[PDB]
Amino acid sequence: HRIMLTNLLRLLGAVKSKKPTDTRPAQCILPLSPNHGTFGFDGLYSESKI
Amino acid sequence: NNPNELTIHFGGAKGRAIRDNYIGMMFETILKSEKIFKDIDETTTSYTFVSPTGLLSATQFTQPALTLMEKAAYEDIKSK
Amino acid sequence: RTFSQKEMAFNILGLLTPEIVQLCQEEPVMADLNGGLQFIDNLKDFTSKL
Amino acid sequence: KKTKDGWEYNKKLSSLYLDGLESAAINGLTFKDKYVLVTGAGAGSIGAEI
Repeated sequence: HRIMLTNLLRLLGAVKSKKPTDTRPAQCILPLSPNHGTFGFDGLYSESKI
Repeated sequence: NNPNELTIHFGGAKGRAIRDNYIGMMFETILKSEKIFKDIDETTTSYTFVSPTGLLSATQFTQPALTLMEKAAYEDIKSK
Repeated sequence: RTFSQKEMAFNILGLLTPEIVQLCQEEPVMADLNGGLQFIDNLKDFTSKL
Repeated sequence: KKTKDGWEYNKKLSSLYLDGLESAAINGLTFKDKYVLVTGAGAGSIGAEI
């Protein structure tokens, strides 16, 4: 869950902190899932995706 | 810093406005209306200024910088 | 339908198009690349049945 | 109520819940034989009133 969500958000935040320019955004391609807990025993995978 | 290279980026609404300024800049002559930045259009995401050693020596940046240093010195003198 | 890794990569790389890039710049983009799976009732049960 | 996709307002379940609320308002609500574990119930919070 940390890898999929928390350090992901931290990576985005670090990129934002490093950018003083406001005219070159970084496109974050988030790997969203259509199945948030509908499938079986996946740990916090669905938690992170949603 | 006198950077050798300088890339202006045209992302986001402010980027579109800046790109519009660059596009609207025209070199009218005798009546021809050739554009200063022919390589900037609606589909361009950036424009790079190129100099051999530094952009401060470039005419477009040298003139504002010199005019501004003189204006600032004269305004401090006026304040005194 | 069900995608190959190459097909999914093509979809996301198209999501990195200049048009979708500016679209993301002006408005966050939600790209449902799910191949119609959202329209399946009880997907986990159907998958287990298959 | 969860439709074949997401969650939408449901008349029957909502009427059941509001009828339960009406009953609690008029006759009160017994929680005898209810073993609860409540966290975040310090003073000045919703949990304390719960």
